[PDB]
Amino acid sequence: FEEWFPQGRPPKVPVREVCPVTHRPALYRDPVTDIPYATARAFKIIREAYKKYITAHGLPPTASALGPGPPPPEPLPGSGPRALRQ
Amino acid sequence: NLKTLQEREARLRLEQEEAELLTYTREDAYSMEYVYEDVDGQTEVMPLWTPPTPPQDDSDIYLDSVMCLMYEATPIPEAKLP
Amino acid sequence: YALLYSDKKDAPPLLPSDTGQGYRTVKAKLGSKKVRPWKWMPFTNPARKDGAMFFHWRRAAEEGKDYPFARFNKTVQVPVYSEQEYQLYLHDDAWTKAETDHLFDLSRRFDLRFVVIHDRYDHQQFKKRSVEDLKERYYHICAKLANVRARRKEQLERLYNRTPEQVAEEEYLLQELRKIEARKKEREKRSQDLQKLITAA
Amino acid sequence: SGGVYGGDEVGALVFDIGSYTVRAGYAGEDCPKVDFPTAIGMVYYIDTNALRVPRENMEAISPLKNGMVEDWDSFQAILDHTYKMHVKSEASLHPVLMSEAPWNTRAKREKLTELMFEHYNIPAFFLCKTAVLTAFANGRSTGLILDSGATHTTAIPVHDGYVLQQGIVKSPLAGDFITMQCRELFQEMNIELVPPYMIASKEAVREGSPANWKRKEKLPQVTRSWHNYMCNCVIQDFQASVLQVSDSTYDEQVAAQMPTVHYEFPNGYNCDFGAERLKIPEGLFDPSNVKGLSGNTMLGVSHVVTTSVGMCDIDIRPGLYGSVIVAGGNTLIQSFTDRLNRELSQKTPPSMRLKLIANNTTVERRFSSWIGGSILASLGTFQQMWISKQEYEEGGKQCVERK
Amino acid sequence: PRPKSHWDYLLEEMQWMATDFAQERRWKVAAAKKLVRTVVRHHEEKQL
Amino acid sequence: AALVVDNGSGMCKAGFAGDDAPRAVFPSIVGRAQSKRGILTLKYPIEHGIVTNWDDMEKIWHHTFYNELRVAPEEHPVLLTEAPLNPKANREKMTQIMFETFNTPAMYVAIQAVLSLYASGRTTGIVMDSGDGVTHTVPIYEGYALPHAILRLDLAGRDLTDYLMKILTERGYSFTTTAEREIVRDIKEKLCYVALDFEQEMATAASSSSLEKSYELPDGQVITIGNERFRCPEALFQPSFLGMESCGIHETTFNSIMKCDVDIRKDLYANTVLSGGTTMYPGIADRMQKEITALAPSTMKIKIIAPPERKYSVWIGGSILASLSTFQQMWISKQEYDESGPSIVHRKCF
Amino acid sequence: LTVPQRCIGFARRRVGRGGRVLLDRAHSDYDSVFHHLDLEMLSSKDLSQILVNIKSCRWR
Amino acid sequence: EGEVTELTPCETENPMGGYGKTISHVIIGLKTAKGTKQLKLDPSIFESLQKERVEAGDVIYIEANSGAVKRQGRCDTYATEFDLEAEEYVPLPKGDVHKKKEIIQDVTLHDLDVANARPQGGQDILSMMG
Ligand SMILES: Nc1ncnc2c1ncn2[C@@H]1O[C@H](COP(=O)(O)OP(=O)(O)O)[C@@H](O)[C@H]1O
Ligand SMILES: Nc1ncnc2c1ncn2[C@@H]1O[C@H](COP(=O)(O)OP(=O)(O)O)[C@@H](O)[C@H]1O
Repeated sequence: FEEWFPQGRPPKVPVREVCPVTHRPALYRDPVTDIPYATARAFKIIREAYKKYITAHGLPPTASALGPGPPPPEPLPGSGPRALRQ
Repeated sequence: NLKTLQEREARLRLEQEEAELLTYTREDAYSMEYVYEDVDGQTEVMPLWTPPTPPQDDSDIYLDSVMCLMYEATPIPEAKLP
Repeated sequence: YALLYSDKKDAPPLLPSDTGQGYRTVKAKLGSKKVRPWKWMPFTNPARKDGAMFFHWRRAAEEGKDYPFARFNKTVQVPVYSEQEYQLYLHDDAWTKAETDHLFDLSRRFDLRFVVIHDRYDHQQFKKRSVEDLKERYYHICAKLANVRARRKEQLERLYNRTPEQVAEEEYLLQELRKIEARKKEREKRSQDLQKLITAA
Repeated sequence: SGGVYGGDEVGALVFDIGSYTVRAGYAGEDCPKVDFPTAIGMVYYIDTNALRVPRENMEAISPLKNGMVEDWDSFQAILDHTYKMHVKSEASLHPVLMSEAPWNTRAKREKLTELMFEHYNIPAFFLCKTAVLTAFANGRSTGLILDSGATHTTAIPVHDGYVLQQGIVKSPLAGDFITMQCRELFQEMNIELVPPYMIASKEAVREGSPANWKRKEKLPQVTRSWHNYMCNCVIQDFQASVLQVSDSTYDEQVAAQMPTVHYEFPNGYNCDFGAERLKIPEGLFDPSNVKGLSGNTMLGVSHVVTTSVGMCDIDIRPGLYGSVIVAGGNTLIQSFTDRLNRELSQKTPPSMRLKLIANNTTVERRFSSWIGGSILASLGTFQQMWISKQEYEEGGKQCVERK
Repeated sequence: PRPKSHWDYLLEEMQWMATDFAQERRWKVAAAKKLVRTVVRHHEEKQL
Repeated sequence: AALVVDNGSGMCKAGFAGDDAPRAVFPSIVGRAQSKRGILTLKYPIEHGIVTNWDDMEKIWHHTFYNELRVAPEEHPVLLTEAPLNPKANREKMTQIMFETFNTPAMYVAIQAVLSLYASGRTTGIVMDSGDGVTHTVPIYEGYALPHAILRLDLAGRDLTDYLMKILTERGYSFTTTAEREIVRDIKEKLCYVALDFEQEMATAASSSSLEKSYELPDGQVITIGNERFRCPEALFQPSFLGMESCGIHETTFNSIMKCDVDIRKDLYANTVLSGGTTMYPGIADRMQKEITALAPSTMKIKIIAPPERKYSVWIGGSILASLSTFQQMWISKQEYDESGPSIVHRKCF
Repeated sequence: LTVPQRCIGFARRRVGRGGRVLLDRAHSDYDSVFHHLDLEMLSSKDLSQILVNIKSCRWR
Repeated sequence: EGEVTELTPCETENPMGGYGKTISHVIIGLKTAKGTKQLKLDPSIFESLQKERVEAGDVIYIEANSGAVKRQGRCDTYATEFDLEAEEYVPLPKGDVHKKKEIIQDVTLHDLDVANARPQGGQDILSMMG
């Protein structure tokens, strides 16, 4: 009965990720930082922020980029669970 | 089984009597516009009820809608005599 | 059947609101932004005509922007004549300076709503006046002022013809109104007969 | 589309004062969160609970007589108690949009404005008519506001948002008449008794049989006026529960054949009124054979409306008949709106559109004045009409030219 | 003919606010009914 | 995911939606800095169910968010509660501080009475909510709280504790300080039950000592509480004992029902539900039923329902509402507040 | 509507307090024939959908 | 067609025989763009459901008489931009669940002749040389 009828919960619709540097629909996922991105400039800024973070224990400030009308959060706490590059 | 089908249909019916839809999907409907084409293929824009706009000049002559209950307009030609 | 026209609301209807569902779907959508601070700040409306100041919910980014609705205070164009102007041009026998001043004050206060003017008109300080009479007086004064300063001919006789006839009609008794409807139907039948005749010829 | 011209919400504590029940609440809200009896337990106790606890005297008095506030001390006490208890908002912190009747005297209006701007020091004030708000509550600029309060029935017409003061018709027919007639009927068939205020406990009683119960040994409450009010409470309960308005000329052939309905008095006394439960709501529309005053000359609801329409200019009657605005407590009675519509249709001259606003389903008709006040306050363009403290302290304190 | 005065726009805004309140009251009532019915149905479903 | 924080006077209740009980419960008292007992400047900001000062309110928000719980409010929506007569200004300020300070993604304010009704699983009825500082009778029809019919009673567990202190001190017990007021509250919550038909129960307790029960204080002191056990909570039905001149809980409920619209008061009587920690007195349900049947008509089918989770019923209802799928579309999105401001809390309610 | 693919019946766009736009609705013709009218807008109970209206349904 | 929500309401064992565990009906919660409509299909089709990868959240192509299930693919709503795969995600169906697709095909008699002339299906026809 369980094999022929695997009554599992719904597929738990995923999250609609967004690029933190440009706030557009994220098209890629940076491997080292594990944060979505959509442009090469966004990738470069994310890599720079990750380098600044790993340099010390935790980057006190937060990188700012393309701040729209409303107050941009400049997301540092977008934790990248991935470890060092290699 | 017949009684179960009847009670299930009744229960489902009760569910349909509370509210069909309650949201508008602001994601697109909020900013997107509405347009239709009649049988003749003519286009028209959807008029949304907005609050009174600020008058920038002496336009928007007073209409006195409550008077239109018995009058429609004023034609150009008249009797033209004393 | 056809599409519906309603001002406020019908019996069973219901309107949909905006969406706030699927937080998981839009988690990062709204998590990458913040809220503009809203402040219960004081605002001064220039249309107050005084030094009073009230409060209102506005964002801290536009501490200025005195008042949006201030531009809606459009006063009606009502001439303001002096005492000498009345003595020279607007002098009348039945009317008097005080009565004309009161009429103009009521007009300026109620925005040329002669019905409300007559309603609130002080019949004690001044003898009874009719709506058409007030309209005639006001339009005559306005025309005289516009002429001496250097719009359309007002006919009190017309109002004298419209209101009493329409009142007599509104007061149509049930039996006489039914008789009038019967006569209208008979005239329609006569018109149909004339149409048939002209078509058969 | 930012909606900058949507609206503004700046305090504006609406206080719709009424002869049966006073209402209050902040502007912008759809339903008043404050609704308690208007009569105070003057020995001052004004609350749904404080007005039901036995004490030494607790004389009941309504400050508003004929819809006009006369006892300014009791009115100030009511306002202060309301604020402190229900609102908990400082007096001089938010404006006020109190309502008034179309027949408010100039001196009384000036005294009300003075009391508002002197003892409370509210930042602003504005006193609008009750009919105007009732019209705004329905989004109507023209119509007949058929008020049916507990002490007066008046078909006040409004023109472009302004009340026609000469068109009002203050008919004495009101809730008080229905309550007096119900009291008379009860005294005729049985003995009117106080609500549980004095009844300790009830027992099962056979329909129509005398009831038995235990009397409480609390204070005697020698004040009969308070007993009269406690009896009027049950009378109004009966009126709103079972009393029904007829749907025709009320011939004594159909009422005897309609279904029967029951009702239990505070002591448990069960009695049926299916035969004459519709006899009392007859003078409202046909005040020609009322047993109370057989030799009277009054005008029914439809008659009052027709008179109010006729006394005004004909140019506005098309907008008055077509937008009849029914309001007030008496209207919630069963078959009242239908009877009124039928009577107006058979009385109104044909060829003139007559439309009754569909608002009887809910009990919001009573609160129509407060709803209209909150609506008016929430407007942005109206934010300039408020009588600010500067206009008063300047020395003018003239609400006639400003309202 | 005359141009619209302050009160002419004030009354239009008043009617707009009135219809807004009328719609919002029914919206709140319908939402509350939906919530209570869904909650009681969820309770019955959990019991079953 | 969705958080539920009930602003209950006396002790705050917070936790995660979906759970059958709150995880964090602590006294809703803040000192200025610390929200724990001690010799400080502690003060109650929500004494009678309405936030007095917003400084301590934001402080207790930050506390229940970061110290009691270990969840970031900017990453989880918060389901807040408000009194049935919460003024507009207070609600707007709460929404403002919750959207700006903690940057919550979304939130929703709901009437505590409606939440307790959800917890009870009823479509209609009167919610006799009895917090620690205030009492409310909120008739509900199809989920609408009928604000005009809501009546407020200004007695609660605080006044009951004060009256118990007074009585036990008159009897000769040391209960005149807060260090002893805590023991008095412990006695009130554990001991101090409610007995129906006080006129006979007090006579029996005075004639027979079987109703006397002993209690042990932390300092080894032992005292016997008897007839005055149910005399203390009797103030709820007879506030004359407490010294005030207001109507009892049953009288207030009857008044609220009478004020309700006709043709539905039957279903209201048939679904009289109790709520709040002050209703935890054993036997109070039977007393309420009997006194309401005495007041209400005999032909009316009175039915008192009171689940054993009275104290936390509001939190259970909030959790049920948060977990509800249909409720997800009612959350106040961050963009909505940003574009409309704190006034958005008004719309998208009920 | 946009995301749904069902005709909600007669409606009108209206701006509400706070700049938020609402969409009122009405009831007529049992409110059921219009739910099936989607087959006429996307492209008896079949001709009735074409007679009660002039296919003036708002796209998107 | 529509997003499936499979669920089997437990039913008492065959009443003609003994007791145990059986399934008298199999409810499939087909969800389409216009709405949702559960179908209480015959239980014998359960074999087809298990045959294909019919999991909750995919679009299935049901047939009225035949009943055979042909999964079109998962819904695009779940097609996360980071998932690399094609021909597996399809958009939700537009319109009512029950669709009566009427199609007309005009082919000359010679077309039918040619179609019935050559073979199709296995039989080592994949050969190239011969
Ligand atoms: N002076 C007044 N002005 C306006 N409205 C009034 C006035 N006095 C009483 N009312 C209204 O009339 C109503 C009278 O109540 P009543 O008709 O006895 O209730 P019901 O008939 O529904 O039991 C009250 O709800 C009150 O709002
Ligand atoms: N065991 C108990 N039985 C009855 N009442 C109690 C008990 N323990 C505490 N109480 C009282 O009941 C109250 C419950 O508080 P709570 O329900 O959180 O208040 P609110 O309704 O404001 O949230 C406490 O404040 C306390 O005074």
